[PDB]
Amino acid sequence: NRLKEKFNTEVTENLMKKFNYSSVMEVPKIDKIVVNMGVGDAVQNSKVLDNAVEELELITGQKPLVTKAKKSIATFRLREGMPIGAKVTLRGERMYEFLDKLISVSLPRVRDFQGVSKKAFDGRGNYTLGVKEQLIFPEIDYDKVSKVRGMDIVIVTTANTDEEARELLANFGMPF
Amino acid sequence: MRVNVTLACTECGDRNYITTKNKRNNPERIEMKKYCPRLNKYTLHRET
Amino acid sequence: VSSTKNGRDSESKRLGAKRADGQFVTGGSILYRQRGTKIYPGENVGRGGDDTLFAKIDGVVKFERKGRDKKQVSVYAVA
Amino acid sequence: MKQGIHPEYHQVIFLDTTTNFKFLSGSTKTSSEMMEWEDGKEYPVIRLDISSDSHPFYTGRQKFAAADGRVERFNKK
Amino acid sequence: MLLPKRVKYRRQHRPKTTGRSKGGNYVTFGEFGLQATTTSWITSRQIESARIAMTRYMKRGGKVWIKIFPHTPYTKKPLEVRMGAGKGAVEGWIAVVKPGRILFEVAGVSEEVAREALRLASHKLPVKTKFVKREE
Amino acid sequence: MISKIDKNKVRLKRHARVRTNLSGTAEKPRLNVYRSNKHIYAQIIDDNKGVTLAQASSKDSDIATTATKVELATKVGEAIAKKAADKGIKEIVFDRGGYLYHGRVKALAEAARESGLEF
RNA sequence: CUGGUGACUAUAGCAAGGAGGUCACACCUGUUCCCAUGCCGAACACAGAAGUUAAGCUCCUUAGCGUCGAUGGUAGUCGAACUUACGUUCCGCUAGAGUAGAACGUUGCCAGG
RNA sequence: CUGGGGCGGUCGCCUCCUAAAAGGUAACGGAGGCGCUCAAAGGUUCCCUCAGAAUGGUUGGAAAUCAUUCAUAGAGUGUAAAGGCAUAAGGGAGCUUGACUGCGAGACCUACAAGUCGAGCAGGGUCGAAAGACGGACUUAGUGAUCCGGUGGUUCCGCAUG
RNA sequence: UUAUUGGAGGUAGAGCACUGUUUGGACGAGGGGCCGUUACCGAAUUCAGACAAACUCCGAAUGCCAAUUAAUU
Ligand SMILES: [Mg+2]
Ligand SMILES: [Mg+2]
Ligand SMILES: [Mg+2]
Ligand SMILES: [Mg+2]
Ligand SMILES: [Mg+2]
Ligand SMILES: [Mg+2]
Ligand SMILES: [Mg+2]
Ligand SMILES: [Mg+2]
Ligand SMILES: [Mg+2]
Repeated sequence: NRLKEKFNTEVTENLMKKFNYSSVMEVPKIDKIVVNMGVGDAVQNSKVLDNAVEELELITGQKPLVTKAKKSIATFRLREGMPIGAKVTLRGERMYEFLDKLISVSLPRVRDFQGVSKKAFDGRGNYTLGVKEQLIFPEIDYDKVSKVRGMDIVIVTTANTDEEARELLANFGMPF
Repeated sequence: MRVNVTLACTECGDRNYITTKNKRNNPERIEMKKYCPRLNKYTLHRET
Repeated sequence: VSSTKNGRDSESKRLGAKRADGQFVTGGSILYRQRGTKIYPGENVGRGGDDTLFAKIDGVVKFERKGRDKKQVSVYAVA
Repeated sequence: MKQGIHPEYHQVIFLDTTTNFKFLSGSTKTSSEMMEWEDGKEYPVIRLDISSDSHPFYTGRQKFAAADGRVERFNKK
Repeated sequence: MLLPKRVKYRRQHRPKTTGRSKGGNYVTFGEFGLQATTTSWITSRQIESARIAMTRYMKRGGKVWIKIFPHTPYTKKPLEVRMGAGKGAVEGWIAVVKPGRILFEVAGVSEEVAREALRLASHKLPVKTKFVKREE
Repeated sequence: MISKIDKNKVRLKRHARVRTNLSGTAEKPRLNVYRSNKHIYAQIIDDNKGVTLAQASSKDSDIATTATKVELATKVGEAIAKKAADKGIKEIVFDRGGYLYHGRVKALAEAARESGLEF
């Protein structure tokens, strides 16, 4: 829990001094991390979805929830209820471990890495990072990766503003 | 459901109930607990 | 040459109130025939499988407001 | 968490070999190699070619080529 | 030729024509207006004739508003048929006009020009009319 | 920015749904339970009159002590059962208050049963 | 006054601004135990009391929204007389819309202060 | 049947409008459905809340899956319409077979034959800690008299008697 | 039969809150011909004005069902 200790000690004080919070309860914290992989080609081959689920489980450490089509779409040849995605929700120590791992071990493995988008904030203190290659993450061996596919990592924070979310993520160590 | 079904008590043999089933969804002889008036108790009935 | 594809209707179902507010009714008397709950069952009134409202006791029918938009019918025993 | 559904999870020390920098965190890589840590317990180690303290973008410095690498052999030529 | 782009029901009971104008009884867009004083159906063709007459007289100087719209389809049977055997096919589109409704409004011209334009229009319509100004 | 739900409000919606079907009479009053992060309260209510007949809380000085919340719920159930018996009440309907029948609520209910309230 | 639990067509609501924290209500600390997550102790459940009024919650202000809402007049209309006129007259009933205005709740029982 | 007859169309059942604010009410008036479906899409317990939009996010585009906010019903309710349903009648899960047997005060509808609703009692059950709910399905179509014949059951009869 | 009191119900009228129909404006999330700026803005929002047997935020007169009800019959 090195990242959690950093947040408790240094990030809390830095952010509180910067934003002049009358109480400690106003200090933003990362509520959760949702790792989602949308597999639309599962319509044509469910084995692709199975491999995606296995890879996501390896990356995250817990079994993913399979997400199914909310509605039927003719153009995509998608029927309501067909599993077309996977999602994992990380909270607490697992979330912090994944966050530090993503910042340190995983992100630099991007070819020609030049930082992550600083504008990828929903407008209310939540940050979405679009990774384009599962091979980034250390737990995956490229030999067993039948196909390369990306992920969406949604860091949901208690910060009310993009400015505070940016400060929190930067103090954690997010490149930009 | 698309065919009529007679359920007979599997203890006394009385054909106590009629019902319906879809033959493609349930091709087997369906079974369920039903009240048997002759025995004054619930017994397993099944499609004849 | 000329014909209409219309000319159909189902038998009318005689819905609506069957007993008046303030009227004495015996138990089981149907008070209101309806689709859905246009009127809700109140005290000592039941709602049959086809939404019919019927009295459960002998007594006086009373149609009453139910909140802002809805209404109900109740039956009260006479002193 | 539920029992018997999640993959095996345990502590591991990711070791950036370029700077010989060690960081403790959870994962499921389960390397055979074991190393000691400042806490009395020992956890397995995951070798890492490039890390936050070694990547040029993070560090602000040019990265250092590793031994037995393409650059090393080219310079030996 | 005005008519609704679509309607839910093409075959409709003909509208009531007794009573007075429910609404649209005041000049609200222009300065001058043509007010119906008797009751009639008003057809899309009559509207188009009247609009052309008044606009041509105004010579594009001013602005015209059509305040009525022919929402209502009316049907007619094919020639030489007996009664019965269903309702006929849509023949045209009409607006019901009752005393007080403003049929057209005009602005951007002198009162005299407006009067002559609306006179020429009124002779195309199946109702009696009167020239009206914005009220105050 | 993610909102936090109000547990009492969610609870109250559930309780209203329970109370559409569950109501207390003079002969069979309603045993209502309210639960906080620390305490548990029990009332006996006649809904025809809208009057309470008996009350007992883990916050009361008579029951208040150092014990687990489940033990305190047991004590509150025993106390409310005793007071109801004193007032002459045996038959009641248990209003779980919109809380799951489990844990502290369940312990309170079982304590009342053992103390002699007939549900 | 605070809480619990009821009754009442939002006159009760929304929004905005402000105030509060032996006790209480919360957020909160954890996952050993009962219990739980189509993954997640987020939730449910349980154990607990280091921290905080930031939020919830409660209270206070108001009329921007929502709600309520006359009187007067008008539409419509039962009945009658006249009429055939896309009608008239007389009597009773009498909207909708809008105007004035009301309103930031009123209350029963129980336990604490 | 028929705005003469023929030809064409129609013939039973359900929903709406016409229908004149109870109910009923015609035309070869205006619009649509039915001749099923479901072993759960039934019962019960517990839990849950939509459609859409905006803003971020990879393959992903206007719409696939993820996240926050707004969003009171514009979603969903097997199937037409209408009336209902967000205290859910909608959605999820566990356990289940009440989609029971004998009935039935009273009531609706009604020329008849039929059709509809029904508390409650008894028996034996399912779910629920319990109160209690359950005699199919949010409601209203999804059907056909008698005669005759087939099959199963039967402390009924059996042409002198068995 | 009338008087009084209670109740069911959605018509006349009215209205546009929903479903549709519809006239003039305002404004424009955004991209295109355009360099930023003189089409479409087809979106969304908004002002004012209209239409409906199968629209309804509203809603009469009447008629209807009743009352341990009074007068006349
Ligand atoms: Mg009908
Ligand atoms: Mg039924
Ligand atoms: Mg008014
Ligand atoms: Mg003829
Ligand atoms: Mg009538
Ligand atoms: Mg009627
Ligand atoms: Mg259903
Ligand atoms: Mg013999
Ligand atoms: Mg009208």
